[PDB]
Amino acid sequence: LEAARKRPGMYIGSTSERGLHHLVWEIVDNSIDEALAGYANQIEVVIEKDNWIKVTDNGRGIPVDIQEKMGRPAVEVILTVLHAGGKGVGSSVVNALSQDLEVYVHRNETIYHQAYKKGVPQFDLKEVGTTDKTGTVIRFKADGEIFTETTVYNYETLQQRIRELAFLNKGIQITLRDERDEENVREDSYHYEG
Ligand SMILES: C=C1CC[C@@H](O[C@H]2C[C@@](O)([C@H](C)NC(=O)c3[nH]c(C)c(Cl)c3Cl)[C@H](O)[C@@H](C)O2)[C@@H]2C=C[C@H](C)[C@H](C(=O)C3=C(O)[C@H](C(C)C)N([C@@H]4O[C@@H](C)[C@@H](OC(N)=O)[C@@H](OC(C)=O)[C@H]4OC)C3=O)[C@@H]12
Repeated sequence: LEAARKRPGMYIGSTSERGLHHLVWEIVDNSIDEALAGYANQIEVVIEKDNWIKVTDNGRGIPVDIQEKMGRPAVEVILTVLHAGGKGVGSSVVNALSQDLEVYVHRNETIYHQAYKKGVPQFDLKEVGTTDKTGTVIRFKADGEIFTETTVYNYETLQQRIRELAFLNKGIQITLRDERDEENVREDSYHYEG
């Protein structure tokens, strides 16, 4: 839990620009995972005001249904229990390494939401609207405490990895939007069929 917070290098490599951009990598790899299972074909990575990150896929939505073994909803589990769903480190490390984190699962024509602070859930999963679409949405502001030196994302850095991933995993459409400045909005959509 706090192991990722105490040993960040031992979990994301660097606590500099490399580690900051790596937070965006672990959340996107989660969407690529869902996409290679044949459920999502669209990923969107937005750099929002005050260097927040918003990752959106058109997947089935992280299961919201209670884990009959932990009692907590499945979405709360992957985001809170370290390394959950594997052995690529986990969306939970991106959680513990963020001062603020939000989750919006679109499933059962409804929006399930929950928010975290340094991994810690601020409240229990609540339903906050109805929806036509299915998928997951993650917003995070990397913790100012851990990422000493830089918290501002390099667009060209994100562009390069997104362009590569789109090409490796063909069929997937990954989009990058820079919204940090309302007056000049940047966008690059990557979709290779071959
Ligand atoms: C916690 C969950 C619920 C969610 C599930 O992942 C989803 C993800 C999925 O929604 C899809 C890829 N996600 C997205 O679309 C997505 N989109 C975005 C923007 C994001 Cl973020 C995501 Cl995600 C996919 O569609 C569905 C089918 O699966 C996870 C996948 C596999 C596991 C079976 C996992 C689970 O039930 C686990 C458990 O019961 C235990 C927990 C309760 C402790 N656990 C373990 O958690 C640790 C101790 C481990 O530790 C490691 N490996 O270091 C093991 O533990 C062990 C003992 O090895 C690991 O395996 C047992 C688990 O991983 C599952």
